[PDB]
Amino acid sequence: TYVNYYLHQPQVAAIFIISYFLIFFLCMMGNTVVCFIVMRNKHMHTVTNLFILNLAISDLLVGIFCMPITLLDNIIAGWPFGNTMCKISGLVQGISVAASVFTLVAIAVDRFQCVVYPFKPKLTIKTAFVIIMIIWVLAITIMSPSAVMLHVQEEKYYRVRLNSQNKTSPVYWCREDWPNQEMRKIYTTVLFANIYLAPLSLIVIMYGRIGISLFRSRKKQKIIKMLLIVALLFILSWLPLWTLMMLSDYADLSPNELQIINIYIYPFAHWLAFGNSSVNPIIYGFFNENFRR
Amino acid sequence: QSELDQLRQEAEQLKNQIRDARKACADATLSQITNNIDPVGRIQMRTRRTLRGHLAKIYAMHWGTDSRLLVSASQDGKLIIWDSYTTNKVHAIPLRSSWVMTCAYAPSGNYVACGGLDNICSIYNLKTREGNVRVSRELAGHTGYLSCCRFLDDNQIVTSSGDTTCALWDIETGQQTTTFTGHTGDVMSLSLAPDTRLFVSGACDASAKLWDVREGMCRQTFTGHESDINAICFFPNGNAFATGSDDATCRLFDLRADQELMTYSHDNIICGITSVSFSKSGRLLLAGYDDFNCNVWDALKADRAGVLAGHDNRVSCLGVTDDGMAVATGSWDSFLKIWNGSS
Amino acid sequence: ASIAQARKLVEQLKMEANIDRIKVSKAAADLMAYCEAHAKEDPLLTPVPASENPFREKK
Amino acid sequence: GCTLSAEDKAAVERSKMIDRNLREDGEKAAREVKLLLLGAGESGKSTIVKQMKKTTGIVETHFTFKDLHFKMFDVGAQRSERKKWIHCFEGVTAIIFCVALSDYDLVLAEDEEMNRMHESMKLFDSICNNKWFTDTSIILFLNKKDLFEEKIKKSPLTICYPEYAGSNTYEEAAAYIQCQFEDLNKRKDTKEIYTHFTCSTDTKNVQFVFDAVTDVIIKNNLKDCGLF
Amino acid sequence: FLFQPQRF
Amino acid sequence: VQLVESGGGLVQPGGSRKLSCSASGFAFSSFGMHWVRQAPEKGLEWVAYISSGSGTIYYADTVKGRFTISRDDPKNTLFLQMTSLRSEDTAMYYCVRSIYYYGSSPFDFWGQGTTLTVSASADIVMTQATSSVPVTPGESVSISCRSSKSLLHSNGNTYLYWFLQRPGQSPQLLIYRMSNLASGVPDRFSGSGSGTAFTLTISRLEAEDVGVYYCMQHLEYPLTFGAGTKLEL
Repeated sequence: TYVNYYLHQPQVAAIFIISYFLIFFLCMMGNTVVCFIVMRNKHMHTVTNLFILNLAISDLLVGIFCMPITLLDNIIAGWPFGNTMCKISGLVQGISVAASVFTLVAIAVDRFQCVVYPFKPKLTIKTAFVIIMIIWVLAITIMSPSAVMLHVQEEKYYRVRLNSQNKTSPVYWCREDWPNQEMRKIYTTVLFANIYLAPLSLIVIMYGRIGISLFRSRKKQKIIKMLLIVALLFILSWLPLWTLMMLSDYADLSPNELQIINIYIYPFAHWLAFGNSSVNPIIYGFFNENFRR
Repeated sequence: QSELDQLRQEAEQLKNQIRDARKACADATLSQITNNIDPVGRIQMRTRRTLRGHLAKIYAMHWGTDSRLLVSASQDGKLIIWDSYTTNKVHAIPLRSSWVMTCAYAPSGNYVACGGLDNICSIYNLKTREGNVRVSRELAGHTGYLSCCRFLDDNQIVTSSGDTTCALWDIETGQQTTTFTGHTGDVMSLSLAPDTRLFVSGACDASAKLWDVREGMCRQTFTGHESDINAICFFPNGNAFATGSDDATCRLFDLRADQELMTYSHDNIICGITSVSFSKSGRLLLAGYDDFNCNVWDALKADRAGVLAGHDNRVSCLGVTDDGMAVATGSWDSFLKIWNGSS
Repeated sequence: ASIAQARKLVEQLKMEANIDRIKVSKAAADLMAYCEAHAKEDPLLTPVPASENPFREKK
Repeated sequence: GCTLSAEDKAAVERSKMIDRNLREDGEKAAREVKLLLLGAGESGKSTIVKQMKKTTGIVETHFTFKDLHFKMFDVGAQRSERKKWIHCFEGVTAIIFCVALSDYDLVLAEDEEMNRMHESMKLFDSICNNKWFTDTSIILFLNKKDLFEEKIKKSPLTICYPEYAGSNTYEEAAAYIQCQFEDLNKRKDTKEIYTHFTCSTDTKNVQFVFDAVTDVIIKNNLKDCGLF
Repeated sequence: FLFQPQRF
Repeated sequence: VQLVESGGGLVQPGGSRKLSCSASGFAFSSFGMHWVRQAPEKGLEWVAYISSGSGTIYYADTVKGRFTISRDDPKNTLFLQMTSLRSEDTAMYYCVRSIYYYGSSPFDFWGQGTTLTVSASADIVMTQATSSVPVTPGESVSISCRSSKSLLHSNGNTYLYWFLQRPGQSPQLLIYRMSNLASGVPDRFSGSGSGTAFTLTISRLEAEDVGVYYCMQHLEYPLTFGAGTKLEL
């Protein structure tokens, strides 16, 4: 068969570019204003500030390493880069997403300790640095198997044909090659459990405990409302991406349905996830009261 | 009654006579005499050492006579003796009362003293055969908090308290050899003369008094400040002293003329002064303020010759070494910094 | 009833008023002379070379 | 290279040991609650101290309640300028202010006006709105409830509060004077005034102090975390 | 075509 | 202040023995502890050192591997586990307290010592050329000493120590850092020397000062003693 660069009409394509660009900018501005206050303030080096800075770093890494590449893959027919860039992009995107999620979990842990256990000793800065190191290391090795094996195989059924002079080029796909589907299934399952199930369960459990212990004032209602908002955001923003992953991994989807979902709602799921990553520093720096000094 | 009013009028007559005498001896202000001298440059002291280890607001520090060892008290129940050359901690003395407001170093170096809201001056022995620092004596008798204390020798210490009195103690016996009364407000600081034959005390009644240690009497009373005097320091020559007050002005008083000499103030400075100290030659008057930095003043010209801005909280302590090589600043941010010049 | 206090105050004032005082010009000259004589012995006023500085950061 | 002598290295090791001991002492002191006791001359301070438990200096008393060792500092014997030492207690967890409910009628040595209740209110105004205590909560204790109940049967509350237009019963008078004490606060956003009428029982006042301290510590932890 | 959005 | 050592006696070569020293009258935890041996009719020889808090441990070359030094601060006891004892280990073992800070006086107190009997290159050389000096009461006598390398450090200290061992007694400290008089020592003792040759001067000598005078360096931890100069009356 054949395929063409600039896959579809310029209207919806430009809509995709405008939306993704929006997320990017929002992410740039929020993360920059979050990071600038931390470095400029020597005294703002407490444990919670360190965790917020780590979240900002992870969100910047998510943004500038995931949104551009994902936009190009959804705007250029086929995979337009090489194998080394393929491995690098996959590794950095996965590590960044995992680090952002685990930094959210660590922030929830720090908040949980401050309320339900007020008399326990406060976490030391060395403990915060150790926790950050474990977060980064766990993010590295959770999906290292997905990064060691990516060899940018090409397909021969169709041709890129470019956009000028109908220059035929091989179509490239950066899909991983599991020797069979069993380890594909189990790996996607453990990734699901370790990125969405366990982190969301931990966050909601500690936030529920915080609310329960807090209910035992006017501004306290603001605190519980903010916690509920954060938890519901982490549910809703990441729900569709993992839902599409789950549906496209198991069950039995016909090629037409798989094509339509991949080209229509999968970019929407990525947009939601990147919006979550871009709004994380917004809320964690603006709704954070000691930042508003 | 009639007698009380007559005595009040008589005292007013003495006050007027003293003021007239001070005016009579006032011919030319010290600003005019030094108007022809070369101004000092821009003093540019920079932090050479940072002494960390205190976990609360540092309230007092004092240099040893060797210009190397210093002691500091920081209201966390600790008296730390530092090796300023290497920032090593020689000793860490736990205090029975963690409300210490002053500390002193004996000129011999064998003892340190401290006191505070417990109204007790505690003497600590550093040179013991047991290898630890023990409380040699606990001087009790003051009815208010201890504000300052200074060793005359290994057996004599003079303390100022919040009960509007100063006392001279015999450490061995533990009794008050002499009591200095006359202040109508809390005495906040004292400074011993170089010969230890006299000492000045600054009180909350906006007045400073000169006392004779042996006679136990007040010789002169110096006024001019508008608020409490928080600091006092003798000129190195011993014939003058400087006071720091809450009205954001430092003033220099000369004993022989019995009046003010020059005022050290600026419009941009509105916070009180916590500590004052003179340079080795007396040319520079260093003063700590509540705006977190220490200002170096030309003692002969009332010109701010430099700023020591290195503390994040109120500078509560000040001290220049005996040899004049360095100046140490204590602060409420729980840090001591050693400052020095460069050429 | 404060009569003794008033007597003590007036006696202290009388003792304070009987001291001799030199002119302010003489005290100013004395302070200037002390400051000038002990100059260049003042490490804060006149910084010393780093070789003889015991608080040098190079150490 | 080290460029240190043997004695220099040993002195450095001694300094490191001193640093370790200082850090341990600071960590131990961080898990402690410091309370400042304030009140009038005969405002039930002694009864308060006996309920939770040389020279006329600071009196410090300790008592452990549910693994929350407290330190209560009494400065009622300091007959000096408060402003010259009140900044020492800047980081105290809370201030325990004790007033006597039966002082609405009584008058101190200064017979001309100067009602003891008004004097305590003036003292409360200076401490609550002090520059140093802008985030320090106050655990207000209203002592001598029974004497107030007996005195209110005959002497009306109008002597202390002529503007009072309520009944002469104990409940309304107590609530009104509590409202007067609470309204002296000018920093409602930052600090919270906890109020408890002292009971003749012994084991309930310490429970209220523990509850208020727990709430204050939770609020401070939340502020440090940045939730509010 | 484009049936490969890839992990994140 | 008092240090009492125990555990000495006759031992078989190649065996093991555990020396213990009990401290009393001072803060044992704040002091570094040394073991110093003295072979019969010979000079002092440093054996081992344990820092305050057991952070740092040093051994002499002749005892490294075989000797182990340890302390029990709560019970105020210093140990020395000696294994594979040779005939050269026959000596009287002293326990020496030594605290280290600015201006401290290390090696100030020595224990009474316990006797042990075995029935069979870069080290600073401290040279005392004279071995015996005939002395008369009331005169001034100077003891000379030398070092292989300069004992003056860049910080200005000269780590030379002078000890006096009265007959039938444990050594006592006289001068630390070549110039400072130890506490309790009469003012008639004085020390000098620049960096390599040092002199201890006993002006107006009297009795109770006869014995062997030892020089020790404290620059590098393989601490070395002089052969000892004997003052005979």
